[PDB]
This record gives sequence, structure tokens and C-alpha cells, in this order.
Amino acid sequence: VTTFVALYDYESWIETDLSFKKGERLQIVNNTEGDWWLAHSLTTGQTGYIPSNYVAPS
Repeated sequence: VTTFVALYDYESWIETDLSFKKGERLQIVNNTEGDWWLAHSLTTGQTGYIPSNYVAPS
């Protein structure tokens, strides 16, 4: 539906976060409410929380 792209690298020490590379495609699992979103990587297949301000619709 709506695909998002990472705007910056994100590496987290919280293992339930999704870490990702600038340019990687991600998707939202729930909705766009909140500053932290449950997300899924379209490249690694992993699911985890991400900061909303690190991604944009592509």
C-alpha cells in the first residue's frame, strides 16, 4: 500500500527496535499515530519499533 524509505541510518541497542540503513524500505504495521511506530523491513523481513521521524513515504 504505502511504502516508506529510511531517511537516515538507525542503529539501536534495544533489540525489539528495527535497525535499518538509509534508503531501506519499511512499512507500518499499525498506523501513523505516535512518535514510535511498529514497522517491518521490506529488505530484511524483520519487525520492530522505529522512530517516525526517520522515515518518509517513498
